[PDB]
Amino acid sequence: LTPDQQTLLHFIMDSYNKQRMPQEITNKILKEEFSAEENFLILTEMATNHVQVLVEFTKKLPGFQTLDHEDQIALLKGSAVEAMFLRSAEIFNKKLPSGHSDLLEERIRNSGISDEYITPMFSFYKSIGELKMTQEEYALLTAIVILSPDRQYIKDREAVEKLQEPLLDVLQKLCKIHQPENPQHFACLLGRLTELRTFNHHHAEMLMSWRVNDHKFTPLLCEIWD
Amino acid sequence: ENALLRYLLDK
Ligand SMILES: O=C(O)c1ccnc(N2CC(O)(c3ccc(OCc4c(-c5c(Cl)cccc5Cl)noc4C4CC4)cc3Cl)C2)c1
Repeated sequence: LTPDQQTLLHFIMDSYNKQRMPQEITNKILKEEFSAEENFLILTEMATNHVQVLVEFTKKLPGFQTLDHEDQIALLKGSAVEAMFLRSAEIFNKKLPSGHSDLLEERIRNSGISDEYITPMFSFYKSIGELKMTQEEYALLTAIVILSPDRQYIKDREAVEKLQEPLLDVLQKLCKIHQPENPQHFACLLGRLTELRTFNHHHAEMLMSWRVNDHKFTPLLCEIWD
Repeated sequence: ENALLRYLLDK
């Protein structure tokens, strides 16, 4: 209901496909060696790459550029982790052939990640598959995660919501025409928002586990995660 | 501090 939602819906979403991962990168998941070193390198190559397109996407969100600039940073540094997660779940659940699902998983398991963090991560990776989310549901959820006023180091959180709320209502509108036999779908998607938080907690520890054993990052990643 | 991020938002 209300295209004025669709003036931004479709608009949200040629932003979403506008860039995929370069296959100079994604075809290294196959062409290169399988060591905990190379495993970690590719993941870095891919997360860093994914930060770049993420920024591009975020900038094209209605009213984001209009925001305080001390918050535009805070929005990204807290949600980048979780946004990465969403876009790879998409990759694994739909089992997209450009993401190389079955192989990408194994690079991750031997990347020096504690099995303590490995496990709940694929508990999710599956968990989000059965929802069989549409791209609009993967896209809107990604924009909503970015536009999250509950992150840390935000001064004007009210303005952030003034831009999240439409896309929420657009999302809310969506789960009543695609799937109507169950009204409770819209707030099962919203539960994944909280699981990602639970993972954003675990991830900061994966980071230190890595930085501890000498695993290094890009200046971009080292900056978005300090 | 946090200036690599600002160059991607102004492109
Ligand atoms: O083929 C494509 O076009 C495509 C489409 C969508 N996503 C693509 N890649 C997978 C992607 O989501 C990704 C690429 C790299 C990546 O790095 C692993 C990682 C993670 C991580 C792990 Cl290990 C598991 C789940 C989620 C994350 Cl963020 N945390 O930190 C890091 C590191 C810098 C080294 C994590 C993810 Cl989720 C981006 C590729």
